[PDB]
Amino acid sequence: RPGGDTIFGKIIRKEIPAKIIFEDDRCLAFHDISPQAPTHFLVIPKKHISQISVAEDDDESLLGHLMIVGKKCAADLGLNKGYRMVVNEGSDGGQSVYHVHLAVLGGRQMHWPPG
Amino acid sequence: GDTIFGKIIRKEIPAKIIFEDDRCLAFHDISPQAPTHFLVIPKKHISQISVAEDDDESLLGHLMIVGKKCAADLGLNKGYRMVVNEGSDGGQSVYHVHLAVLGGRQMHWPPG
Ligand SMILES: Nc1ncnc2c1ncn2[C@@H]1O[C@H](CO)[C@@H](O)[C@H]1O
Repeated sequence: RPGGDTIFGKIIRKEIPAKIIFEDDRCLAFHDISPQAPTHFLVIPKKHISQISVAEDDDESLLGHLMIVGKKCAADLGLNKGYRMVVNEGSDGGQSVYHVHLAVLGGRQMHWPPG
Repeated sequence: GDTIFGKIIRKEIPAKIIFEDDRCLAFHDISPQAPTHFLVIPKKHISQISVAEDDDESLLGHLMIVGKKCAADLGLNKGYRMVVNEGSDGGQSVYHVHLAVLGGRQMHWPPG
């Protein structure tokens, strides 16, 4: 509206506060309010895409940008020992907000399997 | 490159291939952690996501779109989880960038 009225769309439009790490014209990185690792943040597109399963072919650059921004933010946040990037899709993926997001978790040893 | 994923790309050792194009390969993981568990990897040898170049941005997105399409082809209509591991804390097992896609069961939180 632009960004939609999911909570993530509201965050994009500064209508709900968030702890922002990085912002550009395509995406926003901000900390997760329910962290599952010592560092846990999200990278979201400003364009509303509900879930990765409905992303268009022409969304490739944008999706890749989420990953590049995620890795840059992880470096800026000092995650020199590594981290895990996660995209949850739908019910089995554990998706809770239908605005696609890349989660980045680090600052501890991550285990296998990844859930 | 110089990892087992390079050997798989070069067809030197076998893998159950799901999809291929000029720039990536998708194949079932040898150690599956879900009823469906596959990888999408670039043919370009990027060792880890932390060293990916800005110019690789659309290639990385291509891995995700290919992962989405393969998931649908493999019947993952209830959802799935995509994972990229970086470094030792991330549990990265092979130093060749890979996007893992897992589904066919409920995935749990935290994701490791
Ligand atoms: N207002 C919010 N600010 C930051 N993260 C959020 C917010 N609401 C939900 N999340 C996080 O989004 C993730 C998936 O929707 C979860 O890890 C959850 O904690």
